[PDB]
Amino acid sequence: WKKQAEDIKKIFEFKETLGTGAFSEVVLAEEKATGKLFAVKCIPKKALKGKESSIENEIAVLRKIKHENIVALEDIYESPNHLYLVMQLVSGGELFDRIVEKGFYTEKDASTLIRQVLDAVYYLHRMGIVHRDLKPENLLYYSQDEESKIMISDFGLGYVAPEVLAQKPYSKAVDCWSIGVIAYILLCGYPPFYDENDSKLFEQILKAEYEFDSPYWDDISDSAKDFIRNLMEKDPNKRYTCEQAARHPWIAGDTALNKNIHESVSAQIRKNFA
Ligand SMILES: CC(C)(C#N)c1cc(Nc2nc(N3CCC[C@H](N)C3)ncc2C(N)=O)cc(C(C)(C)C#N)c1
Repeated sequence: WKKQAEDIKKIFEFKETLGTGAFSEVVLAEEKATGKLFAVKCIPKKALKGKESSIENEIAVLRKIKHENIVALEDIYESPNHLYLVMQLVSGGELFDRIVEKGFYTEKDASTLIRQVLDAVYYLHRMGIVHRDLKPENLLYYSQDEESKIMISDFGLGYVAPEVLAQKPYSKAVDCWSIGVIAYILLCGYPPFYDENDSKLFEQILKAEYEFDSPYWDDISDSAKDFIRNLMEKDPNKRYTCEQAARHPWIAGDTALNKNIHESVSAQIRKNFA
């Protein structure tokens, strides 16, 4: 299943870095043989020492599975000192850019986005993967047009749950908290927790102290607010799972409103982010 290369440069031309992690880099790559573009995750094998077999066994499982809302793992190359995970290039645009660029945006649009993220994350959880880094930056559109699906663009083999901040044991439920935070930002354009003081911010997240403040939340449905409260729940035992959230009427039913909330959401995205 793993392709072997003496030098990955025999296969790919590397262009700009898309993301930099701890001993992982995602780079735009062109396959020299075809001209096709990919996002290639470059990993030094020395960084995997003691878990190489385990990580490869997991990649071997995921290479065979495509989820509509997750970057496909297209190929794996092994060089003498690196692994290269050849991923689908998700080229349709960034999440916040799209919302700002739209002239018209409703709760139904936000619900549609969250439904896709719930589907993707439910699947990762079934496979034993806790994403741990769900945030707008990891969500990209497949295509530039208005019907494009959203995709989780990257995953590991302010948005962090209170139990993680409390250095307590944590589970897949941390992802459900993060999805609630994303839903919050999608309906008002600003984060639910922020303070210039990190200590105050830490305490607000630990206590799950947030509000649906006026005027930004006045024309948002009770159903949306209930949906968010069930995910942004301090107690991971009480917190909705992805499965429970997918059954809530705001996702599965017809309670998401049809009001154009673009003006306020786009103004707040512009004002609250760089
Ligand atoms: C080259 C371009 C214009 C296209 N086509 C483009 C493609 C992507 N694509 C990906 N970006 C990432 N990362 C960046 C986001 C956070 C994540 N942790 C790592 N990882 C995987 C993919 C993928 N699967 O395509 C990203 C950007 C930029 C950098 C502008 C953004 N955002 C630009």
